[PDB]
Amino acid sequence: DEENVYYSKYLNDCIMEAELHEFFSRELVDAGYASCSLCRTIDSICVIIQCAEPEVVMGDNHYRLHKIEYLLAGRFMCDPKNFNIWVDKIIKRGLSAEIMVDNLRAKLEEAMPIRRAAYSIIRTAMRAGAAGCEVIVAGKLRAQRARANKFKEGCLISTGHPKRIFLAEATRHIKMRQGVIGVKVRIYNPNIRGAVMPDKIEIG
Amino acid sequence: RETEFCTHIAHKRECRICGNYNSVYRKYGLFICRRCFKENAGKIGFVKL
Amino acid sequence: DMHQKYTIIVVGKDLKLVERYVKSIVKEGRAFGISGPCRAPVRRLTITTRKSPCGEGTNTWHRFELRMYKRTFWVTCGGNDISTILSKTVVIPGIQVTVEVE
Amino acid sequence: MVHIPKAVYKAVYAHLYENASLALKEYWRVGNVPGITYVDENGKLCNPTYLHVNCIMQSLESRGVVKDTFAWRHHYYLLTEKGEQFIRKELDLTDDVLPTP
Amino acid sequence: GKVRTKTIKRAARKIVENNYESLKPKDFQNNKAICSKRNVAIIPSKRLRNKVAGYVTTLMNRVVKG
Amino acid sequence: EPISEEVIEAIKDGEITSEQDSKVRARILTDKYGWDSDEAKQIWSFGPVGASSGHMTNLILEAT
RNA sequence: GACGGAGGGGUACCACCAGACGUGGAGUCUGCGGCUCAAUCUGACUCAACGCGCGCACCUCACCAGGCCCGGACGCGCGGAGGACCGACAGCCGGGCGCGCUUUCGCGAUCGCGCGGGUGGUGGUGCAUGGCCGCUCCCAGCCCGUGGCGCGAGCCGUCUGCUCCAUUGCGACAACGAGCGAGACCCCGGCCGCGGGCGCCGCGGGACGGCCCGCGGCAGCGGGAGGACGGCGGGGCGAUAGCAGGUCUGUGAUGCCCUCAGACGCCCUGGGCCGCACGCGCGCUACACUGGCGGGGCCAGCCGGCGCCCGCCAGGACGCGCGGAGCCCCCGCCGUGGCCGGGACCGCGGGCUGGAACGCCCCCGCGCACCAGGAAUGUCUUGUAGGCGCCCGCCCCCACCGCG
Repeated sequence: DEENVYYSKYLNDCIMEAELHEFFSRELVDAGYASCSLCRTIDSICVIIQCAEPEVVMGDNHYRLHKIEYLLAGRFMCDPKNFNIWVDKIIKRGLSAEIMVDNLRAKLEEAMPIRRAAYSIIRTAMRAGAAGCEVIVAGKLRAQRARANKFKEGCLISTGHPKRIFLAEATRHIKMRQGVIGVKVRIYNPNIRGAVMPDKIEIG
Repeated sequence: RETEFCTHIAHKRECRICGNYNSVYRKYGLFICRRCFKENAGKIGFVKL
Repeated sequence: DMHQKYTIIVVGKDLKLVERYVKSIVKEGRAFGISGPCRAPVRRLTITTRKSPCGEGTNTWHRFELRMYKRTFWVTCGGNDISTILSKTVVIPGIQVTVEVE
Repeated sequence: MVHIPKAVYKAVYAHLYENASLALKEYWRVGNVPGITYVDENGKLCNPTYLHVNCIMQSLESRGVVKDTFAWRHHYYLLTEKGEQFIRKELDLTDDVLPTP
Repeated sequence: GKVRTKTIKRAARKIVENNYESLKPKDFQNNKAICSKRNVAIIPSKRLRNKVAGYVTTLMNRVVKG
Repeated sequence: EPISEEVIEAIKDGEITSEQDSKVRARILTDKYGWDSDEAKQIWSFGPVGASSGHMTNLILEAT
């Protein structure tokens, strides 16, 4: 028959992964939240969360990862010990846009001149080896009228499939006092271990 | 009060991410909003050509 | 002998994460006689949504597809040998390998 | 007036204390919360009102005893030390008894 | 018809500057085989590699007369 | 609306003055002068050039 | 730089040419204005509003006519435990509800009251905003390093020539090299191979203006084959800037007014959103003999269940694990007649789905306009237009719609 209900549970698991990425973003954003992946073994769920600061995520005595394990399992109808979470560290932090955008969001709420902070984020990705970084801050920046302040440094690419692979992007709705501003950090890493630019011809 | 509180029984299908009744995408399991869905489709993995 | 044909159904959205897992299933079960992969005809989950949050402007639609990949193997081997195979095969997070007993 | 059976109040404290957390889908129509069971005075099996747990929950976050995070139409309440003392006092457990985590 | 772009064009000259004898005047497969020798000339994608070879074949054809 | 003399005597005394927190004078007007409590809180200003007799008050506030 | 109601060049079936198939003319379907209302909730008004904000009996639902309910958290001053707070049989009243009323029972600090201080609101303002789309853009611009020329702002590069689908390249030339956008890439398709095969489904080749003949310094410009495939195959992605485009009514996006309890919260019932002197937009069905009407073959693809019995049907009961269009063709028939063209309206019924039709289906009547559409206006280049069905989206029911 074509019933094949195996696809339906696969879909249900991915929907939980989307919820997981949304819950972690609200709580573990201070704790360097970048991304989550769900793993199902023999009826076992273990989530890999990529974070800049695993120690805050873990907590002292790992009571914070335990309390949130108990919560996520309790929410997803699992029992603790039938599931667990695993937190990994982020290396070359600048190339991670989600980490950079929350760094920008912090310095903007710390009342730093915007262009000063934007070049600071750009330099943290420039140090990391990104070919370019593009910061767009849009909102009521000190004025009732809204203007979008685009700051950019080095080459960035915007078209084709190598945008999905080489260019990372990160939007944060930082709620400033006057209304709400939006910070978008984009990093372009020309070189990664796997695929290479489909145009760049090396020529010896 | 409970005699009439929600005495009408009808589907209250609502987007899982938003909570909005209008335009719930019940194509399969997903009950996601149409304005809520194209936002998180990369996390669900749906992608375009 | 408690010998049964054991079903192995793999679902991976990512063709390369799923295709490498097909190599993994073949190698671990080479000893226990794993089956050649019967790849399910791809099932595409298709949703078309208007690109506009507010329905105004030229009609622009988003064509979104989840091209789930399912590959099925059957092994007539020991339950401890089926279990060794599950431990032996590469663990890719977000990949569904499911076993039924025939 | 949502007069609350003390069994429902007592049950949530324990369910939450064991897990040090709670997940509540936001539901305000008549319903019974899954995962909480209060034994009725006649030995019956009962599930607490989605409204009643929500009302007790509104008091706890407002007190400042418990933290909450919200995503996808589900509340994500967690225990905090400030209310660990209160929940133990309600549950009669002490500093030696810890949330099972 | 099909107009060669600057990548498909500058690289073709760089190939005829470095290599002369290996490519031949009307030999697309040979011009595709020389341009495909891994590190000596690296062009990701056959479509780009084939297009390069066709321009090399045209450049090689031009040089042989004069 | 004519102001009651007792409110005016307090205006001259300084119990109710333009130069005061908005709420403090509101409590005085409602708790001694039988004023509408919402109206006492919504008083926009005193008149004329100085803050003598003469008051301006806001709307019902359901329609504010 | 921004504009010009200035001169040139260039370009595109959202331009034209040459053609196509249309619409505007009729009936209806749906949206828009107006009109009418208790309410007809609203945005949107040139392209870039108007089958648009993916199906309005209920819900949705924001609007109207009524009626519950605190589900007002925390904090303080007071109140209350022999008694805070709400429940209730029966009768009346009321569509109905212990809503109130008569009554006299319950009930157990989950709390009352005063003040503060909340939480919620499809309320407003998109001309306070984030985000996301539309549009300029079914285009081809946008920059930099070093040098040259200017006292500089700066220009050159990035060019009044040619080529292109293209700022795509050539050629000339104080420029010389790079980048982003274009392309490449990604997806699907045709063909060959490899490995597998509950099921055709994984990886590799192949095509490059390569070759040939012209005409060209040239980029290329026609032709010829060979080859599944030929000269941008059918899509995705999309620069620099933008614009008071659209959205606060998608969101636990949001600033401000925050309504906040005889509520703009939140529920329940009833009604509307579908009301119609009218004018318009997207459609559908027509005006027939290249057709209608009967039987006979046969046939798909996105991707796909059926059996049996009762029923003209529509459907129903009871089961199991499974299956497929029309156009067209073949034979009769009608025979130019508003006719068997056309199915609009309306009188019975029989069913379906639901709590409830007003929704739909079916059946027997009933057979309106319309005999090819005025000024105008649209879209289109090979598996194309058109013609023909089918699937899904949203959905209790239901597609003249959209996406395929």
